[PDB]
Amino acid sequence: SYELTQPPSVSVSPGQTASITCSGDKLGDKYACWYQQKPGQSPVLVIYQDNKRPSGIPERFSGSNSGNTATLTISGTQAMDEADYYCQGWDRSTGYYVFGTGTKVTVL
Amino acid sequence: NFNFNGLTGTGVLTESNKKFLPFQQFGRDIADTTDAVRDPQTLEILDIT
Amino acid sequence: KFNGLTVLPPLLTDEMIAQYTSALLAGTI
Amino acid sequence: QVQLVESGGGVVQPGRSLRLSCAASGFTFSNYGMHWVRQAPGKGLEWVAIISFDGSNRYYADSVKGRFTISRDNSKNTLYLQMDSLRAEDTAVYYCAKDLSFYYDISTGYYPQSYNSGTDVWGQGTTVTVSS
Ligand SMILES: *[C@@H]1O[C@H](CO)[C@@H](O)[C@H](O)[C@H]1NC(C)=O
Repeated sequence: SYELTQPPSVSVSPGQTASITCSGDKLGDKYACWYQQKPGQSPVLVIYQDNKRPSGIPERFSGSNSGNTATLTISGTQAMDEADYYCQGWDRSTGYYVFGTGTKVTVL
Repeated sequence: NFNFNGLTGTGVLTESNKKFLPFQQFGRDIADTTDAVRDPQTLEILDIT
Repeated sequence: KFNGLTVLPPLLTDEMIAQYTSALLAGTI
Repeated sequence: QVQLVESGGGVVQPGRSLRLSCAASGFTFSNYGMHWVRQAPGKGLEWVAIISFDGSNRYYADSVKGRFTISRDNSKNTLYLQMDSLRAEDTAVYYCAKDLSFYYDISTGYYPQSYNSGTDVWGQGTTVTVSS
């Protein structure tokens, strides 16, 4: 069986660094991706290939992956960050594309 | 009688279980007779009988 | 099959030929 | 414009069937694989199924494997998901998502054999609810 675990929520102030983590036994052997889902709206891709950034996304978004943990990181929180972030382990050969439990970043 | 990208012939088409690789456009039998074809529109593989 | 060739079936099926040999065996024995 | 629009939502009794349709425009639909992703109320996203660019290869999640059946028509630029034996837990908003990386270029034959992981474009999503 497989499933990704993420913290329920993370609290951060504007300007402060926000560390958003996703963990799994085989997560680092696979390319992991992140999606930003505003309340009520569809997800928007933010990080893919564990460090890459889609065109048009602010450079202040960043991510990393290693071992059993994948981590999306925000250099500085801003008012647009109030949303839900979901991790996805990706592997075309195995047909493995499951999502994580998600985590609510809270701009206090 | 059909015409796929100019490959003209006669037969009865059928859903094919052959797993064409993406670059492969049509199939051939043990005797080099065309026995499958990729439909250029929907890209599904059709067995030619 | 595309090329206009057909393989016709034998008149005596393998079950009928096996009956003949068993008849020859039973008679001989 | 690269956009995906879903259609075919509604209310379904348990044990019935429903087929969603996702239309695609602004890009070569036949080049890219396609996903189905559902989000139940107050719950995280769950991947439903994937289909290759030509429909030869399909994979389903364990929750819907055997029941659902993903399919596509590359000539009409549309994606389908046949749901059968709908359960209470199937209540969710279903999105169709495009891959960031295309599997094969019909126009030029370009076959990279090495692809990115992201799914850049998502559809609006159509709600499906199971109840009586
Ligand atoms: C071919 O492409 C045109 C323009 O995108 C579209 O209007 C037409 O429906 C397509 N036909 C088929 C069947 O692929």
